[PDB]
Amino acid sequence: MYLTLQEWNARQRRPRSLETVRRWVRESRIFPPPVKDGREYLFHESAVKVDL
DNA sequence: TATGTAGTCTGTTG
DNA sequence: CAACAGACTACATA
Repeated sequence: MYLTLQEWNARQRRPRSLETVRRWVRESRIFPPPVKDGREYLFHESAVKVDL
């Protein structure tokens, strides 16, 4: 089941700015990596920020 | 090194 | 065709 970037961020233990999260997606710090569906990313429920 | 704001620009949507 | 989500930025200050 998938979430928008904003909804995903809101449910994280430590929500950040939307810009920050978009940077994490571009740098591939999110596992599993989000799907870009048209103009928006779709995050799996379970996705997490990971260390590089 | 990491993040946040606030600006312009691009591709997708309805 | 206007509004939205994002790609990017300089700059500010953690």
